[PDB]
Amino acid sequence: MDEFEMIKRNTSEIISEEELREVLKKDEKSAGIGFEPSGKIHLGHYLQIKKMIDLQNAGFDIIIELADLHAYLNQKGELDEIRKIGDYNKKVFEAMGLKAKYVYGSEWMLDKDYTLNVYRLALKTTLKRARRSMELIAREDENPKVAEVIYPIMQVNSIHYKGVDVAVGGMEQRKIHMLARELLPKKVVCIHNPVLTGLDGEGKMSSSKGNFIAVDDSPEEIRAKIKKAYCPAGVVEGNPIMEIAKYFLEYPLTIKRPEKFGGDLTVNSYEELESLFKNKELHPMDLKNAVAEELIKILEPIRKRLLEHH
Amino acid sequence: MDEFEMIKRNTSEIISEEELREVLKKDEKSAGIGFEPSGKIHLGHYLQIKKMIDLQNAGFDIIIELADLHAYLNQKGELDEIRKIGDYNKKVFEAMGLKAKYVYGSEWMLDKDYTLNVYRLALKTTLKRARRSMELIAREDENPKVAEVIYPIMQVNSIHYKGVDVAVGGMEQRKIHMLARELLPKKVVCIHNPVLTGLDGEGKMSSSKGNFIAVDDSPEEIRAKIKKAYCPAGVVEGNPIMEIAKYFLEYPLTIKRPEKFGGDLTVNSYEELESLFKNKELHPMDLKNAVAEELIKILEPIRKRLLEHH
Ligand SMILES: N[C@@H](Cc1ccc(NC(=O)[C@H]2CC/C=C/CCC2)cc1)C(=O)O
Ligand SMILES: N[C@@H](Cc1ccc(NC(=O)[C@H]2CC/C=C/CCC2)cc1)C(=O)O
Repeated sequence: MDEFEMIKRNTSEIISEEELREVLKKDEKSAGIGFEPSGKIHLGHYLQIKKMIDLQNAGFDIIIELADLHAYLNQKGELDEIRKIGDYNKKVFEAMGLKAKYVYGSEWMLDKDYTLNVYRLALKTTLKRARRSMELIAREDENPKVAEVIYPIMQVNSIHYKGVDVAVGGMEQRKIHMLARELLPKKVVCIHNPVLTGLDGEGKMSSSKGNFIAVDDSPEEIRAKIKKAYCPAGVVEGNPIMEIAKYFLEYPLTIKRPEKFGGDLTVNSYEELESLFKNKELHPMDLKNAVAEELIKILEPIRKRLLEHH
Repeated sequence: MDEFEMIKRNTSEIISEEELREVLKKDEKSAGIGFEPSGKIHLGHYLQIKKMIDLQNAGFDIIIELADLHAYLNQKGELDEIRKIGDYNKKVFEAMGLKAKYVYGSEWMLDKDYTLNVYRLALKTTLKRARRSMELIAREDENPKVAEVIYPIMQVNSIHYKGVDVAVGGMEQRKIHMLARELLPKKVVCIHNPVLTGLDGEGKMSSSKGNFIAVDDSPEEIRAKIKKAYCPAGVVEGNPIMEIAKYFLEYPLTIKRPEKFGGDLTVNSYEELESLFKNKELHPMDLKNAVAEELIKILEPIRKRLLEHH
């Protein structure tokens, strides 16, 4: 793999590939991603941080926004409490192996120049357009607030105000990214990561839906969560156990199982694992056993770094 | 009339009368009103400035916001052009006899504290509530912008940020004023003036609908506008000529007409004029003749002050 293929690996879409090839030529190039401070950091965050590490290995200067005002507008609580949670997320991100520039959005979202462009962008953004970009982001509210439509123009304005070359995020951010590419004079290259399925197979993995694996979960907690996880035999779509093996596990992958069930099975790639699973040649119980133990080894250095603080 | 009755004269509603009686007791008390800069100042503006003069005579410190950012959000053009029009409106307001503190909204709408409370108010204002408050204010747009819902929270935030005791405006501002009384810790006393009917009787008098009488219109232009004005005999509702006589003319009012049509008619009050008009005892042509000539005498000092600048 070259540097472009390393960045494209395990992404849902790149907007666009030709524009990304331009950015890779530059000596200096920045990539940014924002997270609303979350009480628990799960594999969804780890997947995005792993992609930010790929960009860092490719010569990108990484910037991480601890989006305190975004979480405040999205009804996550008060600013002072949101900020201390964001400081906890920074420690977890650094424990993941990401050395970057962690900044709070409120450090620039109150500048007069930034605020003035918020009003300019509001003139160019329709209410229907702004609401459509927040369908997969806005916190559930039977009575949507004006803050829901201010949210997307704040994220577009930050991209313009700070001038990153590449913006990274889940597929739920694509409509906001499509709006930034239409309204801003400099088009930002967008890298969109897949949205992990919840452990119960119903919806996406969310910190507020209790269907996630936290990066600092104990080994016994990981084994129990995977044991109860949705993993129908032969079904790869919507299977969170297969997603974990595709996006986090390293290959070759040695699957250990008793001799009475076929003996240990070595798989050199995820495409080989998917083939063994579609035609029921690998049982979900054996898949869950290997995925749980390998994921525990993956997250052990992260949980250890966090346990050392106590 | 006492000071309360002087303020209540020719107003549509006061929210509330008991709260206004509290404010009148204070030595210091401020009243504010905002205008989006308009290329032409008509009787609708004069009606509100006359009410601000009443408050000034009652001991109020008057503040006038040349709402440049409001007009910018409401699609009135660019900021630099909007500001020079606002400076022209200040000259017209001063020519009307109002000596007050004329301030541009952008002088405080970019402060970090003001902007921060805009986001707080956005958390408490629903999109349906904000859109309902802008139905009679927002510029016609088949594709409403996010700026339409930012507009009402900017006006509510200014009331809180600058701390006026009384807010004045037309009846179209009542929903925004109702929102400010719900969300702000200090409830502002709201004085709402009637909305003048257009000269054609279709809709309200607007600077963009060409159904207005400008305060600096020439006498011949005033006579022609009134001659073509909607003024059905016996109909008082929606009659702009009767509105002008009620809100601008002084009484007793001597109506001059030929002897062959009843001779000159002296009316001591508008209620007497309305009685003579409902039962066709005063012809619309004679009403238009007297209203035009008296309105010309009313606006002569204003047009003269403006003509002297040339
Ligand atoms: N909307 C997202 C949250 C989010 C996503 C992105 C942003 N921030 C950004 O887009 C930043 C990122 C770091 C770079 C800063 C310079 C400019 C852009 C803020 C919040 C979600 O739903 O998780
Ligand atoms: N929405 C109105 C325009 C408008 C109305 C009011 C305001 N401003 C105000 O409410 C100001 C007025 C002067 C006092 C300033 C201190 C605080 C309040 C700004 C714009 C319309 O449609 O004409």
